[PDB]
Amino acid sequence: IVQGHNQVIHQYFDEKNTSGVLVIQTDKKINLYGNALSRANTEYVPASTFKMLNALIGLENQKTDINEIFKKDMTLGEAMKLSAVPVYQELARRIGLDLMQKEVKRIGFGNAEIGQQVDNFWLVGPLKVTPIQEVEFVSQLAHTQLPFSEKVQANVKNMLLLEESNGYKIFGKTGWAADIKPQVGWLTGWVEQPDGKIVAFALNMEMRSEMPASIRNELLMKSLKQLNII
Ligand SMILES: *C(=O)[C@@H]([C@@H]1NC(C(=O)O)=C(S[C@H]2CN[C@@H](C(=O)N(C)C)C2)[C@@H]1C)[C@@H](C)O
Repeated sequence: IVQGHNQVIHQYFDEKNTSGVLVIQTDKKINLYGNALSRANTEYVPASTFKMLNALIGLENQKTDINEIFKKDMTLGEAMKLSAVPVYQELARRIGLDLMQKEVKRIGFGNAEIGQQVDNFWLVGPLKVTPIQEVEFVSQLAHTQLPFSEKVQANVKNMLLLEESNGYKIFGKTGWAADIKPQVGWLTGWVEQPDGKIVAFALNMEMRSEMPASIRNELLMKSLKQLNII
């Protein structure tokens, strides 16, 4: 885990007047970029990035399936990108506290502590995770190396497609914990390059209420281009 060639990307974060880190994981190597590199090994609430693990747990334990319509009426996959209806809260209650805690410990996600409220522990605590831990988790998902069904991992990966450009596929999940102080913003995912190679990323930055949600994607894309990952 090493600071990368950071001269330019550091300035990208500086221009937004906030602190952020970008963690990049290729085969074996992790590199750190941004203007607040200590964030990479700092624990934060995962916020909506936990939807990835919620979905894996719910699908693996047959508490839902990819075709179920949650009463706008929505599937699990549509709810991955949009939060108009509380699908993942409902799924967490179906899973229940016992099974959720067992699965979170089996995966070893972050500090693996979910407390006693099964439907909000990922937003206000006590569950916390570092950006390095998030990039390792999503790298395992991208490579079908998590200890879940191969089909479940493929189904969750398919829910996470963000953009496709000139043969590159960008997968990922945003999160924003706006009700804690300081606010935390996430964009965690991976690039599938045209030849099949995977480069995983975790962007983590301090948010403020006036920022557009798209600031995370903007910083990510500019940085990935500067690093020649896309
Ligand atoms: C997950 O972190 C939350 C979910 N994700 C998300 C995002 O990453 O952009 C938004 S939070 C952010 C968007 N606008 C602000 C807002 O208050 N709402 C439109 C609700 C905050 C979205 C709510 C959530 C499921 O925890």
